[PDB]
Amino acid sequence: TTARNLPSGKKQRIADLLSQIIETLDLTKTQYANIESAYNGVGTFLSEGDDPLLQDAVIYPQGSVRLNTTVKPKNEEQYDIDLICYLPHATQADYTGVISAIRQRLESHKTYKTLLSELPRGFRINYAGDYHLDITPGRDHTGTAHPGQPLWVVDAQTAWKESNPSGYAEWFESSASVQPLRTILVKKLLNHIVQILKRHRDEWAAEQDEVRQRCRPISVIITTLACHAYNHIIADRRAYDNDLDILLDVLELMPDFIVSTQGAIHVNNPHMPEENFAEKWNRSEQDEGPQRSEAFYQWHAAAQATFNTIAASVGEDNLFLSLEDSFGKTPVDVVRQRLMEHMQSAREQGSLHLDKKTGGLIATAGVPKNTFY
Amino acid sequence: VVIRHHCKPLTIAQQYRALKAGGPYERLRIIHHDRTLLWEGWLQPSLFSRRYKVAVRYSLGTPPICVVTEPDLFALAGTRAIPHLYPADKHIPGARLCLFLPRSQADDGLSEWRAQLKISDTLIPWASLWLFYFEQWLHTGHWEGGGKHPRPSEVKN
Ligand SMILES: Nc1nc2c(ncn2[C@@H]2O[C@H](COP(=O)(O)OP(=O)(O)OP(=O)(O)O)[C@@H](O)[C@H]2O)c(=O)[nH]1
Repeated sequence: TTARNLPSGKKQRIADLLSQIIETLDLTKTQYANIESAYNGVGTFLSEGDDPLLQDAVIYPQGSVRLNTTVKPKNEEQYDIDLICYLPHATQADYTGVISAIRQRLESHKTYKTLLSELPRGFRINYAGDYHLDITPGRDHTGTAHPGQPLWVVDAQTAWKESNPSGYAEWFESSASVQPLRTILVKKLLNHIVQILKRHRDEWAAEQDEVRQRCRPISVIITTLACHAYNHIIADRRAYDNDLDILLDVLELMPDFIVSTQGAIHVNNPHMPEENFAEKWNRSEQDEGPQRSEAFYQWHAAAQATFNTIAASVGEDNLFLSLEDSFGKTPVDVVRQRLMEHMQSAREQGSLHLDKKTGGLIATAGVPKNTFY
Repeated sequence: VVIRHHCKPLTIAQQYRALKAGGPYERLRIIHHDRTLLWEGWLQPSLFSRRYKVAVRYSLGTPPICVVTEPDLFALAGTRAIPHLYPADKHIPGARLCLFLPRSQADDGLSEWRAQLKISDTLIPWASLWLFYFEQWLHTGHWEGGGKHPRPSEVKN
């Protein structure tokens, strides 16, 4: 049984289970307010620096926390936040002075000494079992015509690489608000279909070996490719009855829209086409570039093959046997235990009805209570 | 329910006409010289669960008997003991199901199944409610839902 020959009710019920898992596994808004007041406190502690390179230092967020695509990781209690500090008086300066300046500015505060571990992309102020804070120091790029955000970042190898976070993020925030056409049936959608493909990736690494555990696909090259696949669906003006064929067609155009040109794989930015987000794909020491083109396509085959295994199961005991292998053992047990504390409450409230022609019980003609023995 | 005692136990014909208003039925006979009603059909618990065939037999003065005929339930029980079963019938095969607390265990005199209520409103949603807890007995090894009392001596028969 295939997932495209199913009716719409089973398909959108499967997609409702996927969105219920993603709405469980994400980051809540009270924690967002605590993270926001915490990193604004780090930014005001940077702005009172006596060094002249540290003056006019401002911090805006980047990564998944700007696009609302944050997912709790596998076997990890704590989330991860990443940020960029932009310094206009450090444009003349080198990277070692700004690294020692940010390091001394968080060396002045003693709680930021007792809550610190280092990382090569920037200093990490980890906390006690709640979340992490990351930062990255960067200059401004002068001499280029751009729609927005000209910037260099600190890299450990070449000592000044390039990025362009906020124009790429506003490109996502302009494409994400557009809703496609729907047929007549007789947190946005692109923000959610990225997030279920990240959750499928963690349980995919529970069975693969240790060479494919390094070679699982990195999370920003999955982010930009489905943004490419969503622009073509809007430009084609097609309509969709379901919300699982917006996940299956986007995954189908996901290998066709990564464009290799003159032998080098280019998944770039629309605002700044210089730096390569698939430069990780492109390197060919010990044939590692064919290894992350093989292991992306193996996950592309297994994110269509396990969507036929949920459609091949009969029994409600085998529905949660198959969805145990998609999400892990623990988060399917929270969704299952909610589903018959609603059903045990439906016997006492009388909300549980049963149509005889379809046969199936529906939980929102009242059944009497205390039926078993 | 505090109900009047003016309503009598009702005969074969009133639940004979009542069973045709709901659901698809294969055959609905009357046998043993206008005594025993018989119903079988296709009953599904939910959208993704299995296909079941139940069987309903009624006589006046006797409680009704529900028994699932297909599938056999012991191969998918995995040869371990299924609880909430009565002693089995000698005439038709299958596993007999329990659906009610009887008259001798109640304190007000009115049983959970009464003779005033008709057949199709109550006992086939209770059979679908037994089947909705039957396949969630599996994957956890427990009977979460309604449960019997832990009686020290009483057999409930
Ligand atoms: N290589 C690279 N990845 C980035 C950059 N900015 C964001 N990401 C990625 O964004 C992806 C998904 O977002 P998150 O999982 O929330 O990122 P994160 O766990 O907060 O990342 P860290 O704070 O650095 O630990 C991760 O895989 C990051 O690698 C970047 O400038 N370079």
